Amino acid sequence: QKIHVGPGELDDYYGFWSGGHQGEVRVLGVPSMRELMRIPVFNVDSATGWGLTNESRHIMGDSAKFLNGDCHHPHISMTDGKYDGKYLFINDKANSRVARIRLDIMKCDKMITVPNVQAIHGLRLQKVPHTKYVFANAEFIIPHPNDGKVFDLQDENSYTMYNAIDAETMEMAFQVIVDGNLDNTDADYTGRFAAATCYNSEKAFDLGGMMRNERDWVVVFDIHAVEAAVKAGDFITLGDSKTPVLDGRKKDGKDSKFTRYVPVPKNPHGCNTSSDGKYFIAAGKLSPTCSMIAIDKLPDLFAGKLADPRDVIVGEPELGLGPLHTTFDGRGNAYTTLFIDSQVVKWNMEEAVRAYKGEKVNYIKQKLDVHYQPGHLHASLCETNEADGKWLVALSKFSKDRFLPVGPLHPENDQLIDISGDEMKLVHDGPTFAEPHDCIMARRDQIKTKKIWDRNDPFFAPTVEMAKKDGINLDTDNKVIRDGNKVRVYMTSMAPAFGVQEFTVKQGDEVTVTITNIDQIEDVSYGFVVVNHGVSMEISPQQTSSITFVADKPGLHWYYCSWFCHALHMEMVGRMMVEPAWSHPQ
Amino acid sequence: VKESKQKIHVGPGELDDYYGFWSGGHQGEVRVLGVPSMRELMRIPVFNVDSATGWGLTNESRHIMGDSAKFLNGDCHHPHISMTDGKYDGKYLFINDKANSRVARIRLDIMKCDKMITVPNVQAIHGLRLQKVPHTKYVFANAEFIIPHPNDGKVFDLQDENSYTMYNAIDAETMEMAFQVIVDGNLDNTDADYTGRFAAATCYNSEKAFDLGGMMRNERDWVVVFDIHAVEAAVKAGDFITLGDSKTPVLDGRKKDGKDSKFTRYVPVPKNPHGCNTSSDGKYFIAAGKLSPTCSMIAIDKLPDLFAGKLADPRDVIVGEPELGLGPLHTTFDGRGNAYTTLFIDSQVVKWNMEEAVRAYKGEKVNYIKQKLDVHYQPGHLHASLCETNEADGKWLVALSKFSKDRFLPVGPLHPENDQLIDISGDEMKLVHDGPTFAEPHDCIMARRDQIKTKKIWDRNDPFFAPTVEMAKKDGINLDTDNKVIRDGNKVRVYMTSMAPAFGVQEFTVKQGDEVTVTITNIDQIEDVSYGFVVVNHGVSMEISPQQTSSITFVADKPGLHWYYCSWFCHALHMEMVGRMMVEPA
Ligand code: CUZ
Ligand code: CUZ
Ligand code: CUA
Ligand code: CUA
Ligand SMILES: [Ca+2]
Ligand SMILES: [Ca+2]
Ligand SMILES: [Cl-]
Ligand SMILES: [Cl-]
Ligand SMILES: [Cl-]
Ligand SMILES: [K+]
Ligand SMILES: [K+]
Ligand code: NA
Ligand code: NA
Repeated sequence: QKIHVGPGELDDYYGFWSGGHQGEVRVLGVPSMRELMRIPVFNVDSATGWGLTNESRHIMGDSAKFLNGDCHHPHISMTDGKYDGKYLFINDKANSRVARIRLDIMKCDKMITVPNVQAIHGLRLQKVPHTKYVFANAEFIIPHPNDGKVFDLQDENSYTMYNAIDAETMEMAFQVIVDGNLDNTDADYTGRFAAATCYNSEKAFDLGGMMRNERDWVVVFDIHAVEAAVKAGDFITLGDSKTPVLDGRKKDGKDSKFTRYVPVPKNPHGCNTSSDGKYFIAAGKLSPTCSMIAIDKLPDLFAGKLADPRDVIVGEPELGLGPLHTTFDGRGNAYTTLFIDSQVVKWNMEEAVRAYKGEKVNYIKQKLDVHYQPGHLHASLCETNEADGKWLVALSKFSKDRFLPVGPLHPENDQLIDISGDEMKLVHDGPTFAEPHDCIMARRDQIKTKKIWDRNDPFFAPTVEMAKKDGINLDTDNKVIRDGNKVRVYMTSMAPAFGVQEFTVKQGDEVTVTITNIDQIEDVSYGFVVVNHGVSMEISPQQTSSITFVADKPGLHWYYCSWFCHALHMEMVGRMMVEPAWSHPQ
Repeated sequence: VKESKQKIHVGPGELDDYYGFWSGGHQGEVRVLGVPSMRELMRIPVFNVDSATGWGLTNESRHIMGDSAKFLNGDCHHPHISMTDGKYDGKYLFINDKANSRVARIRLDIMKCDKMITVPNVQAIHGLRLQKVPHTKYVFANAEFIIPHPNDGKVFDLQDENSYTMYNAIDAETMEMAFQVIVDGNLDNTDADYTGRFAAATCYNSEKAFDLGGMMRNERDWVVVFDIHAVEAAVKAGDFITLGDSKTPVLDGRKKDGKDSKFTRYVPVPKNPHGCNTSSDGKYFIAAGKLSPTCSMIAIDKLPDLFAGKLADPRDVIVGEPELGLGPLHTTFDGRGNAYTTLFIDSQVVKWNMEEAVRAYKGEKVNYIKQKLDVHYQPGHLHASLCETNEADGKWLVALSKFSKDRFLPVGPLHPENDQLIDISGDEMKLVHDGPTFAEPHDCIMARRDQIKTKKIWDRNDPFFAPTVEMAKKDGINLDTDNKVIRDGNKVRVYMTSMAPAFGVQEFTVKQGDEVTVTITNIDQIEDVSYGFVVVNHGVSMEISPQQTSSITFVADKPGLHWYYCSWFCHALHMEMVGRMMVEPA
């Protein structure tokens, strides 16, 4: 298996890295591990103008006021248990959002603030029959309502909820109140069941209390029961949100019909569905084990045919210190990160199941040292029934001496490991910024991207509607529209000239500049920057972009094209002239 | 015969040989790479807002940024490392912001931006380079765009006698303005000699036009040479004016009715010249011809005669004008007597011998061109290791090309730049690595591993957060031990230590509308154990590395219980390293 990609060779897989608390998504080439693109999501990107342009702020909605995010879990939409390459979704733990990236244009095209929750952490996608729902965990217990009258996590109205977002429309589908809290989550290969780990069964706020119980649980959701109750109208709503809310809590030891709670030690973390669909596998973290939930025993569990919820556990292998996450090679082996032991341990799932029944068998196959303290890990296509067992990425949290010193703040170390053979082989150390937690890989042939924007793309359709209200045809017009103290400039662009090279406004006017790149040549992107006004954005071929700013400074103010586009790039400029307020009324 | 056969692979547990400091381009940051692996080791926020570390949100960063903290964007091009005696001394990195007219300084011991200045009375800081000898006393910065003085909206004519741009000198150590020199025309790139007396800058708009054709009209623009000693003499003697409300000494470097200033000479050079590069032997300022398929070589040792009036014609300091190819933009040096120039149109790097080009200029029939190497595609800057020092070592060359086209996996309409590593250690340039990068780094700079010395943990007296230490002192707080909430009207100042896995203050209560400052001191002494702080749904995020104090201010505008958490995976109990802010209503 080739590990080095030379000049003119292409990578075999795409990798989509979370940006961690930096807030973007990063597109890597695998196995070269080089970053091919950055996709801004919750960060403000000076380069493309994401967070500054009207198109991006419209997508972000009211949350456009935040300049930060904290993202952990990117996942690719699926059809029948295989990636279909349409969308990537990812969480924001810092401001409680889910974002959708359209994989044809590699941009964030939708974003939602999950109502009535704090901190979206775990996120995974329904597999079968396709990604109808995005499942998302709200991690922190809060009062409901959270109006500052009650603060006690022990109140009967303090809780967190499990969230289902409609993948296609990116609106809330439903929420399920749970006991405890929620950490990570995954879904089965039938569409009936999802599952989530919980570490705060104690509903405590301090360290000791959160560690009190020897077992917390994996909570299992019967999605068929939730849907049926939603169609029957058997639900409530919270606050101002119309989102159907179902109660998945136990009431006096009686299970709800939407959930079952399977006791699992201890403050368990990762929750990973095996690629053969047999198991939800929960990483024990404080317990040196993983717990294997047999998915084909879940119907019986939900029909009362099992005396004890532990009866769906068919394995609990002892692996090592600090198990956090598990992935799959498609050959019947599972790979689990041991954070404290700083290793990846490869183990055979059916043999672990044998050992649970007593048939003493050594299910552990290999322990590979990693550098150092691994969190998530990801084997190529591991979330699909096409898991190909070629590559494994272990994403470690301390790099220490593995890279040149760069000051007190160190990079992370995401290590590429060959798993095509029987022995795991460490091949490459990839330093990364801001702590990617998880990543997802896809074959090169599973992703199909556009090289030119479509002119009706919804990303900027609101801007086209604006232009229409002004009588503008964006493909041809270079016009300055005046409207009271608003000025709407529309121009085309074709290197090395802006279609409008100067315009005049009044001091204090609110200026919107809308630019359509009418070039057809791939890779010929233009930019637009207004000097000393904090204005910057990208316009790629056939895209329309716009940005609004206040002309608060009189005098002559240059704008220029930021994207090197032509030998005469330095000369693709224009001038905004701002007439002073003392020469205009008031 | 010596062949180019340097190793390019840096396997797990091996370390790179050189640091690379990349401009972040339109994205606004500085990036630290390892060479020859070309992996990004660290991101240093400068003009961007970084969600991960909180640069742009924290009080320490907004203090350094000053009033320009209101801007969320920057546009970088030219990173340069301070020198002593014509060799890198590893103290500081400087870089420009073309979008909002700033210069920033990065301290290479902590790899943080520690000072920032908005250059007064100019628009668009583009070209930037450092004094070399006797050390980097001055940062030289080009303001690209001609503007009226005053720019108060009375006069817009760029042909007005008070419309001009200025060459800028910043005190490298204080990061205060040293002086400004008014020039004719505009300014593109700049470099400095090896004595400290001279600096030079290309100018592409000798015609002071606003339109593309207008600024290409002159057969020749020029490189303007500055007699820095003479400027210093005038400043020391008080022979200067000031502009507007800036106390910066302003000297007039324009021609006056054909009469030369004492501070400048204009050397005619074809045509819209771009790069301005000092050869590592100190003999030449080399201007890349852009529209002219040439470079022009100015003999620095003829400049004293030029300013003394001994030379008949300013063209007499031109000692070579080799013809290289279409679209010369920039030049670098191997320390062996060869120059290497990017050919933007021909899409090549051309290697040529400077002394042979000088002899050809006299009429000798000698081919100074050694090799043309195809690059992919349209190169702008290029950089050979240690090229800006008298230690130029002739080992590595990076060419930073603006169109990557098919050299990487497609990632949608926006493509990465292609920064290509080229082995120049031998007689033949050899292309060895294609490096995709985001947002158009324009230029980069390499330093030997042993030229950079970094801190492993913060010093408690570090100037970076000295203002915060001063605030704490006013509140009577010992930041190394104290965990306290100070109430001051509707202001609340929380001070806490932190030690994984617990915040030193795990809950506090405020009134709705209070302005909350949270100051956190990481008292861990273990390298790499960084902590974070995020307030859920409040747009609040920051890094606290070992022995650092960081602080951030936000208004508690939402009643209820609001969780905060450590964003930096730091401990097996990371998930449980949390606290609660309780906000009382009404
Ligand atoms: Cu957010 S947690 Cu193991 Cu996923 Cu990193
Ligand atoms: Cu700003 S220009 Cu050839 Cu330096 Cu990139
Ligand atoms: Cu348009 Cu560069
Ligand atoms: Cu503190 Cu993770
Ligand atoms: Ca627990
Ligand atoms: Ca010109
Ligand atoms: Cl997981
Ligand atoms: Cl240059
Ligand atoms: Cl040579
Ligand atoms: K880390
Ligand atoms: K580009
Ligand atoms: Na939305
Ligand atoms: Na300053």
